[PDB]
Amino acid sequence: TFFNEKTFGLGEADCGLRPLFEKKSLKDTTEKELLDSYI
Amino acid sequence: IVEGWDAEKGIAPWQVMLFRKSPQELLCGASLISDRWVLTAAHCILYPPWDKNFTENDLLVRIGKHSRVEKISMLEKIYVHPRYNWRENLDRDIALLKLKKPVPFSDYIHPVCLPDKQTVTSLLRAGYKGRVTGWGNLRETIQPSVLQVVNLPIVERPVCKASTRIRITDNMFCAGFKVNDTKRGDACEGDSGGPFVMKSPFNNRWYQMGIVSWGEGCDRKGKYGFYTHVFRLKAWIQKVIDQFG
Ligand SMILES: *[C@@H]1O[C@H](CO)[C@@H](OC2O[C@H](CO)[C@@H](O)[C@H](O)[C@H]2NC(C)=O)[C@H](O)[C@H]1NC(C)=O
Ligand SMILES: *[C@@H]1O[C@H](CO)[C@@H](O)[C@H](O)[C@H]1NC(C)=O
Repeated sequence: TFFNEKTFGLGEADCGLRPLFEKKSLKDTTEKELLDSYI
Repeated sequence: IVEGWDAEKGIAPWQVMLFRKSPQELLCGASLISDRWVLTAAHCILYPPWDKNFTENDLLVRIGKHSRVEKISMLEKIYVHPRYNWRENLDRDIALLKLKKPVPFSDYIHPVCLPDKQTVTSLLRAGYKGRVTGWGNLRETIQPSVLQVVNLPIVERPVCKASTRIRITDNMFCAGFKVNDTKRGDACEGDSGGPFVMKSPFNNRWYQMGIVSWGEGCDRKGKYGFYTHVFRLKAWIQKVIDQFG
């Protein structure tokens, strides 16, 4: 992607997608407040 | 974290605790950007005034911690930004920590994304809220048992500059509520080095926009927390990782 897996390690391609939330279609208790501010 | 609230399990799997190897002591927060690289503030590593200047052997990191499965990692090397001069302003307050060995990911250990030009352009805007997490003092002056979280609005640059006497560079931005906001909240001592993250409404990924840098008092109304503009220093990050990764 933007970095090289060889020196960056693993994780970039899947970065920022939480196992217990985004990964299973779940949202935390206050992320909506963040979303609202973007509109 | 002041005026924050308890974290849900796995709400910030990229949170990292920077510890002074026994003599054990929590020194700062940090974030996981990959299974071998950890991001934090330069002043957490080097700040003579507060008597700080650790080597890879002085520190230690704990990853995947929800309550005070989870791993403890040693540091291979530490890289403080070259143009960082504590003897001045705290500009370019950023540092990279290379783990001795890769940390396997889990439900509580997952990296945060680093921002791109378009993400910053559309999200790092006045009024937009980001989230800060940390084990900093719950009270300005005392520590939490569970990771704390708080959402803060990005403040207009003119407003930031007018709130303090300290010169504010383009490598920083501030966040926090206005004196008239009914809401309060801020990062404190111990939250330094921690991540300021925003969730993209375009790809639902969480990006780290800032690093808790400094603040005049914790949650002082009329004052705002300052953060390192991670994107503006992404070139350096790239350099270090390509060169020493
Ligand atoms: C922070 O700690 C550094 C390591 O001890 C120290 O570094 C250096 O100074 C010695 C002088 O005794 C040199 O021989 C050594 O090569 C220098 N560092 C490196 C990386 O090569 C720093 O001076 C200490 N910081 C302050 C502000 O005093
Ligand atoms: C005062 O607070 C309100 C929210 O309660 C905000 O919308 C308003 O813009 C703030 N004052 C100024 C001068 O911006």
